[PDB]
Amino acid sequence: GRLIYTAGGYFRQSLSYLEAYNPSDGTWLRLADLQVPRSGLAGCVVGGLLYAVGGRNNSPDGNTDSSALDCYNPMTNQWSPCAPMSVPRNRIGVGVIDGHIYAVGGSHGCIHHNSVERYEPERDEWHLVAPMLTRRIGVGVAVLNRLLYAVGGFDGTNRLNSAECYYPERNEWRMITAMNTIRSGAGVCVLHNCIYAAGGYDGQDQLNSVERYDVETETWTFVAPMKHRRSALGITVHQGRIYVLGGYDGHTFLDSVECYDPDTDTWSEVTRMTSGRSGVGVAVT
Amino acid sequence: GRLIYTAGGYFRQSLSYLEAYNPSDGTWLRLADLQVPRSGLAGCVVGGLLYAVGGRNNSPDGNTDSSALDCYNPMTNQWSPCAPMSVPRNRIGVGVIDGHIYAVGGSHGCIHHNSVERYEPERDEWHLVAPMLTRRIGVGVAVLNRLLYAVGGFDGTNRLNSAECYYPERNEWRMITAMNTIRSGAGVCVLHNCIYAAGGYDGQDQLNSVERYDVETETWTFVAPMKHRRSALGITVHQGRIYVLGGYDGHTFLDSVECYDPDTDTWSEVTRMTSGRSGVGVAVT
Amino acid sequence: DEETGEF
Ligand SMILES: [Cl-]
Ligand SMILES: [Cl-]
Ligand code: NA
Ligand code: NA
Repeated sequence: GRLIYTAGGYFRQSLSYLEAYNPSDGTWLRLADLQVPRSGLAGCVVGGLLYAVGGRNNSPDGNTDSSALDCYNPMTNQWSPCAPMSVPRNRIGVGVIDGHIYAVGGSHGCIHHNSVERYEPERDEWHLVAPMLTRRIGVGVAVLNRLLYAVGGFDGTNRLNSAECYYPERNEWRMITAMNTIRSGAGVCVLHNCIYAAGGYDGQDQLNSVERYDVETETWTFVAPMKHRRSALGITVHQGRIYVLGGYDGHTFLDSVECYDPDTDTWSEVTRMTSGRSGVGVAVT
Repeated sequence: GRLIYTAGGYFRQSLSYLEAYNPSDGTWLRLADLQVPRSGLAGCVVGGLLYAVGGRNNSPDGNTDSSALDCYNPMTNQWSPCAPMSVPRNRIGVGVIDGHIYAVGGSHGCIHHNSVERYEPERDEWHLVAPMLTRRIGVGVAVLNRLLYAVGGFDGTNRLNSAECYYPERNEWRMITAMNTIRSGAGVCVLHNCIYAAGGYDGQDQLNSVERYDVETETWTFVAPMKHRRSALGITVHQGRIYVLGGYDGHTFLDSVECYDPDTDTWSEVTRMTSGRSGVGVAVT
Repeated sequence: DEETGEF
């Protein structure tokens, strides 16, 4: 019986919440708070532990982007600090390959990283890999065919529709067909053999459009849009459907949770979150 | 009858408001919104039009610095854009001489500008002039004796108390006497024949001290402090009084307007703004 | 954020 975790986020202030939705029984769990509040972090599950990577702490005491790597054991309900990254990364993107955590891009102050680094949970160590072709913050990361895909983002001057692809054996990045829309802070995930990009911000409006990538076709076709425009939404896949959680619609911080069914190319509202928020980290156990 | 315009500002995000206060009859008018919201923009009035200069658009999902010059016509209640400056300038300071707008310093990403440039409204054109000796953002600017004074600010590393001064005919800068207090984010104006520096931030706390400079003597000397500590405030001069509007006091964003009568060297709370905020642009027509 | 309070 598996769970969708949601960590941190933002509403008026960076948030501490760790809550967990049960897609079967439809219930929400209140688990141990994070120790530092954070928006724009990303989450992943490797080894039955949950990891919360980077982000930012907007408190009324000040700003500070995080290089933290925080690690939640769900049998003990306890967060413990693991080794921090080389560099704070707000609006970070994360993807796991072979139980190794790739921290892609993100921002530190004024700096917009193209640095990438890979955490080894075994040794509790972070090391850099080949930095990507484009500075990217607000990047969506998906893993498909043992390859790491960095979709869209913001480079410090423009928002992006370019995507690029990391080859871990080879340690190099090559560019791929760009998206139809430019999206910073979209939700990017893998479903079937497709890289999906839902939502985001193009320096202007929020987005409700959704496109998927097809490595055979090498094109980015559009699919059904979401009910709600969401930037800085949290995304994950569970039992053959995409789940998007909260975000900013330009006006309010959504508590809505939508579920995309690829069989019928439709979205539907499943349960809402307890409080609206944006910039959450999301993983499935 | 002359009005005190306030444009833009920031509370939770950068804002689009243009509101005017009538100091004689005590009423607030809500005028046409700015097309693009900004905070840390600068305001001035030249030949009947009101101009909004520079700033940054801090949205929950992204910041972008403005290079824009925006032009409000009180008789049409219409904004419309004018030729933009050579670079974006957040936490800009601005002063007018002979009907030409001088844009001094401010930030653009990691750049803390020392460049300054001069807009000729007859030609809708900007040209650069000699840069300051110091990178300054959150600068205060005032015109006195057909010279441009640039007071305090932040140079990317140190908050300043230094002040320098520009000679339009000669096109050169000169440092002048430094202030008693370090002041980044102060309000700066001239009233009678002195330059006042009100509030700001010194590296530890927001201030309420007001010190004033005197070309005769060539010294800064304090006067009555404000009731409320404030930094990133708006400032202008009307009849024979200083008016400070708004700001961040370390805890909340002020709606307080304070008026300074120098005949009596006392400040009083005149009106409050329709909602608290920081980083407005302010001008009088 | 300490001179302007922004995030
Ligand atoms: Cl620049
Ligand atoms: Cl700022
Ligand atoms: Na300011
Ligand atoms: Na500052």
